[PDB]
Amino acid sequence: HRRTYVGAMPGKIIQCLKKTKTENPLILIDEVDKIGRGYQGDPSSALL
Amino acid sequence: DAIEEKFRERLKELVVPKHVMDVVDEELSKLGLLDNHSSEFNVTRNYLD
Repeated sequence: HRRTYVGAMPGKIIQCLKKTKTENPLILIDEVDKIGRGYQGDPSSALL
Repeated sequence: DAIEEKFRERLKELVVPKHVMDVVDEELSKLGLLDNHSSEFNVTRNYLD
């Protein structure tokens, strides 16, 4: 989130980068096929 | 206003339309009044950014 919203925390990716502590881990997106394409903001655009 | 300087100084060269210039003027007037910790202040700060 923007960090001006109440309760904002960084996106999932930053947590994985924080966790693996290397710049080049092996991210594994799982189960891409059934991603939720709704009116509330389609993540599938975000993946591009 | 120091933080907005990075905007103002640019504005000296790339002309500010009189509409846009007045709008940033009243926002510049409001911005100093606002409390440092209101979530509305961070929101209007990001908006003005």
